[PDB]
Amino acid sequence: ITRSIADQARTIRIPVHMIETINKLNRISRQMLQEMGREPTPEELAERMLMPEDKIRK
Amino acid sequence: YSYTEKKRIRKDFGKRPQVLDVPYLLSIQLDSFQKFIEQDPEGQYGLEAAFRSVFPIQSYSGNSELQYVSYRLGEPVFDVQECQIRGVTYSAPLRVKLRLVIYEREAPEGTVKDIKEQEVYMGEIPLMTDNGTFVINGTERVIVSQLHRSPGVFFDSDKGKTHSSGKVLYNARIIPYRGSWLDFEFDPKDNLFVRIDRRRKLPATIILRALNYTTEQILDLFFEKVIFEIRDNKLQMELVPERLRGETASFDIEANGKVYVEKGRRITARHIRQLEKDDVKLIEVPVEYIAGKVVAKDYIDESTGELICAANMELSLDLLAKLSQSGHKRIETLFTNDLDHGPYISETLRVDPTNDRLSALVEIYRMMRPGEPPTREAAESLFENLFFSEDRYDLSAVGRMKFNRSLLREEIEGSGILSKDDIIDVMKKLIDIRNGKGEVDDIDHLGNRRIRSVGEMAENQFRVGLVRVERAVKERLSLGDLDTLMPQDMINAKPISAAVKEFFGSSQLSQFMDQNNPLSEITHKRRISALGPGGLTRERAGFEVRDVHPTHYGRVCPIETPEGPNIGLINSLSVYAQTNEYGFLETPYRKVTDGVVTDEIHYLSAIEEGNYVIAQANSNLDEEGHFVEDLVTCRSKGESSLFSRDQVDYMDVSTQQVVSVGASLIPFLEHDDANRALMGANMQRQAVPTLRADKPLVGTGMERAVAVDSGVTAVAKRGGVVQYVDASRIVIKVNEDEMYPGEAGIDIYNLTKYTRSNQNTCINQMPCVSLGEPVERGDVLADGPSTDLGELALGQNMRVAFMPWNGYNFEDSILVSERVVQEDRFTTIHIQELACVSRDTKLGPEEITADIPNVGEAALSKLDESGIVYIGAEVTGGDILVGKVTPKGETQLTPEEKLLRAIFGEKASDVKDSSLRVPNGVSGTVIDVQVFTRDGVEKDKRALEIEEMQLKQAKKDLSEELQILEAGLFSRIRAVLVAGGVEAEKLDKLPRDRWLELGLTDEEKQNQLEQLAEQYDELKHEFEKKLEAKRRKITQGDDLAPGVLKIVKVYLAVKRRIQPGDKMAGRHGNKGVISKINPIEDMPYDENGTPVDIVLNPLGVPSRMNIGQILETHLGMAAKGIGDKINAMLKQQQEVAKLREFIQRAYDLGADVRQKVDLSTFSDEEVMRLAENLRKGMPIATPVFDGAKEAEIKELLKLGDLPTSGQIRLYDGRTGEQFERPVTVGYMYMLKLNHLVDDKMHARSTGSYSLVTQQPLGGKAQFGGQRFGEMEVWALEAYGAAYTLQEMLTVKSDDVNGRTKMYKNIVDGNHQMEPGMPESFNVLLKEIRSLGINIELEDE
RNA sequence: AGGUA
Repeated sequence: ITRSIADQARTIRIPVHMIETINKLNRISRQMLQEMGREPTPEELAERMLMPEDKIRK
Repeated sequence: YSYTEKKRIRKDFGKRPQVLDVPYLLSIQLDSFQKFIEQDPEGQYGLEAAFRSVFPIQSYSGNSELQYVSYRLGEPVFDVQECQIRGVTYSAPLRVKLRLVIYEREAPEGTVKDIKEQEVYMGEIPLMTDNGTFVINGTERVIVSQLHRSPGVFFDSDKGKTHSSGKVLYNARIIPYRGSWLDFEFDPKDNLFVRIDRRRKLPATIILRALNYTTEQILDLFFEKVIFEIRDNKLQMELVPERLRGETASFDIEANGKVYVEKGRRITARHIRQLEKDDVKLIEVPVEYIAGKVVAKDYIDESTGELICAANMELSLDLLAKLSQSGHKRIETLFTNDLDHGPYISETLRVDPTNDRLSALVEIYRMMRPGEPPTREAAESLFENLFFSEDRYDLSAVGRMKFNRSLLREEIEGSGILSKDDIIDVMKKLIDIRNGKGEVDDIDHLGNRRIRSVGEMAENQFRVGLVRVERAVKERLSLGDLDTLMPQDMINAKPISAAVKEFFGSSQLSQFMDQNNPLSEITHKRRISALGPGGLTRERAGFEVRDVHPTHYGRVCPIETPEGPNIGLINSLSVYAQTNEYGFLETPYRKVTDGVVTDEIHYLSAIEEGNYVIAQANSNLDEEGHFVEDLVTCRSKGESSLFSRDQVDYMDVSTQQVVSVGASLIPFLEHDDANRALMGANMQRQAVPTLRADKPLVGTGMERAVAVDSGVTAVAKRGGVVQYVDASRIVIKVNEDEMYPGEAGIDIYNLTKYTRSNQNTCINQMPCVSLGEPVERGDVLADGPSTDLGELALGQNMRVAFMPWNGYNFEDSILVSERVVQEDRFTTIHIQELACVSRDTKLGPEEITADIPNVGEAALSKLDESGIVYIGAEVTGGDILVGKVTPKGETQLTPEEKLLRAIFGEKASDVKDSSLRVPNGVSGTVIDVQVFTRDGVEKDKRALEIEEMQLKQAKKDLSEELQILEAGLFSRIRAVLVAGGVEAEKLDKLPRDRWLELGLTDEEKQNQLEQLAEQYDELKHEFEKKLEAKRRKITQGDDLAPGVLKIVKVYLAVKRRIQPGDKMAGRHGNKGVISKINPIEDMPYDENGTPVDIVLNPLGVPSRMNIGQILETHLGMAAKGIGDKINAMLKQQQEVAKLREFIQRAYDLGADVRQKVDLSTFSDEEVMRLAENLRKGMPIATPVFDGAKEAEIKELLKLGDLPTSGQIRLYDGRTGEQFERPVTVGYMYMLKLNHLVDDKMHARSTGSYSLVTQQPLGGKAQFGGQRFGEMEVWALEAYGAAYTLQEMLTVKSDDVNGRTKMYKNIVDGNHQMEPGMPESFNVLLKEIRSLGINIELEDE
């Protein structure tokens, strides 16, 4: 099911590992949003990942 | 008495004094959102209702329940101003108290452990502004209230389509507030059918079978039992003498032992009365009469239990013999009359294939979902959730109250889910209507249509969000831990907030506020839409809803609606109307005691109105509510008629209550055609704000109310003395009796100046007060756009003459003097927005810089070193505003380009120009520059400068407030210090900041000095923390969408003047386009020599029926004559006494006028203030239908020393020869509409083509060509137009090769075409071939 | 979406 959502649901191709990274980013964004209670700030998103931040926005 | 009124008193006509002040025109939206957001100690509208409906959420196994406690609104992180500046929504965080309770695991319920999450953030809800709007993306949006069919039961008549049988039918629809519709409809075979939603009809008894009802039970509940005693021979029957109505004698009607009516006779009222007075108990009846009867219940043998009769079969000789021999004595048959309860339920039971609950459930489950093998549990669940699930079916309070109202119950409340009794009552009512006893109900009566305001729609959408998050929570409670885990980690704010934002931002009923007039904003906020989610689609007409219903009187404005294909669907709510508690429309009426009309009011709803008789507002009353006519015109049942003055129950509160604000602002509306008045009211909302917005001379009295109630006017919240006046700031020193305990200080009003509206029109507020002026609550401190002296001032009052003038005013055209443009009046300011985004492309990040490759130095001149144009630089079309450049990619060069670069030594530039140019056709000054760079991205010089500017502005504001407050603090410090030993000599000469270094002996004064020193320290900390808090907002960047490095917003202010082509109109509906601006001399001029500013075609009056414009013109002559006389007196400066006398006479002049007179004003200052305000003319207020008459207008004209007829002979400008007979001149209020010719040009010869097709279209800078649709192709085909048609089709439309060849030929100076083939046809061929269809082009 | 004919 995850493979199907990754491939046949995205109009443009997105790799499965990239899809998993997106899901992790969204889950951590939800966590930070419900903790801070305001919004997901890109700085904390960069802090949680090993990912710089420009890669996060792209 | 308001000082704003003192500054200018509008002469108000009107012989009937109003007893009900105009309500706050935005009360609908404000009350709606207050009900939505305010806490409720009980189940009531708003968030509380949704939470208590969806909570508590029970887990699917686990005994882990989530319970709701309360909600709290966080204070918004940004106020309205910075929300508009930054383009972010103005919203409040939503935080909710919840508790997760885990019961005994596992045993019967009962709490074991509980954990509490406090103020969990589950999304941000848009917060309502004080103007009744919401800010969502920097644009101020309005949620239009929706008019939709009320939940409940509608007993509608089906007519016009009869299944080829005639005999129009009836159908009862149960419309839930939330859930599935229910339908009980008839067929021309007198059978009843049930439809859940709109699926296939089922026989009506199936729903009762699913409700566990026996056939005999149904017959008992519906039909009346008839008793048959088995006695004598072939039974006698117990006859009720009242039962026999409209029947023929097929049976001997006996009484007292003898037959009265013999068989074959016609039974009339005489026989009926004889039978009733004789009290017939039982009668012997022949078996032939019995053979057509139907048995109600089952009957088995009484000695062997053999079935011989069952429920619902016709009677016959054999069955009667069997039941007689079996041992029965009592037979219960069904009473079936063709005028009373007819054979509907019996025949429906006959059609019924089912006889038990299980088969009914099977049939329901199969009709709702085709096929779908009917699992018994699935069918039961479907049936229960269709109508008996509180989380799947709900009627709400409005639905329940309507449900009980249509069934005539004293209850007005109850469970939202239906019960079997309610369904049975609906069937009984529908059957009675079928019998003719009941009456149908209109689906257009305002009593059957409810208004969902902003709050109810928001609550419903929030309920939907709660439903989806409930699904998520219920999935999580079993997927996640069944033991202790913190509940904030299992609640998802994304769905609720996303859905709420979808509702508020992108919806059919969330619109950009039409913001070009205060009237426009008021109308938009008061708008009533029949469209939207759950309303009516535009697939209508459907004349019923579009047509005006008699119930609209006083509730909905009948004469205000768009003329497009939504006429009669987008209404405007009346002036006095307000939403009922249940969401219906109620209008105020003066309660009328039999003799005296009381001043008390009652808001009558639609249904309540029909019961009583309501008197017209035109009724003439002397003294305390006594009618002067014995028979006065009233309306009782929707039909107007004369009623004696002793039966009237209510009277209209005011003569203006049958229109909306837009309609009410039109003067002499009583003198205008409804069509043209509708057009005028629609156009009045499209007025563009004018730089010189003075006033309308002929008003209606709603100008002040509209200006004040709309948010565009800065109104003094607390009265006092004006301490400081500035074009940007107004500081008021509040009165002593209006300040809070302690030091409340000053009230500061920052004036919004030169801000882009939603129509790209300037909105600024100018201070209309001066230093030292005493103001009170409700006073107009600052006049907003299209507003002066607190009056609504959309257009301008101008001298107009009604005459043809060399045909320049031919159709509806206007001729305009050059004095108009010379006076710089009707000159509007258009503030348009331009955005240059520096993005991050894969070719390299874009950058903003002054140095642009291969551009002229003139472009570099207007930019700073940061690449941004200076604020205040004058720019025109094509000038560069932002120096954007994009990293140029790989470059392909033609051989000639390679040769040229080899020759000149030049090489390709590594970066391409992408600078934002001004679109051609527009000009103006750069008044404001906004720079948004996201946090984490390096700032540039211009952004730093702008941040410093706003930082110092906020710092200046804070410093002013702090210095006033600390000056008061030091004054009271000196007052305390001087007491308790004189210390006023040295202290007076010391600086006020050195006044806390003086000690004092131990006393109450010393303790007070210490407390005030601590207060000074606390004030210092308050200043520091406020500065820090606002500096955090200022310093931080804006979190933009991913991809854009920076955003540069530029505001262009175009001082766009009036010119030929611009659409100009009047309030009455007279329209037109300015033909030519003639020189001032060419204007026809009066004897005095004043040339007339505007010339109108008089032929447009007698055919548009709008005589009201003529009366407005005459009243304008009267007003401007009074103004000229008072101006002559002021120049002559006679004295206070003469001016006061003349003004008093002017105000007195009338008949039974409610104006109220002077002296109640100041002797000298106020008289001269009024004279200076009126020297441009005395504004006149003409109520909508209580307006001035011809006699009053003529009297006022006589006071102005002007011709009584209102016509003055004018001398032509060209020839200097007076026209034969006088011509009508006068000052008319004229409006410049938002249809400026500058916006209406678009022209192209080359530009935007399309991708899929080659049709030229696109671009907000240069648009496409004009659609040469099939109509124009027909027009060309009609002539012998062949080559022109081919040009329309191939060369200029779609043939890219032919288009290029034509352009080259025209440039080369040659005129011929390649026919070619339009690319559209090749697209058509390829797309047809994309199917399984061959299409080809064959040669001969 | 709103408005114009």
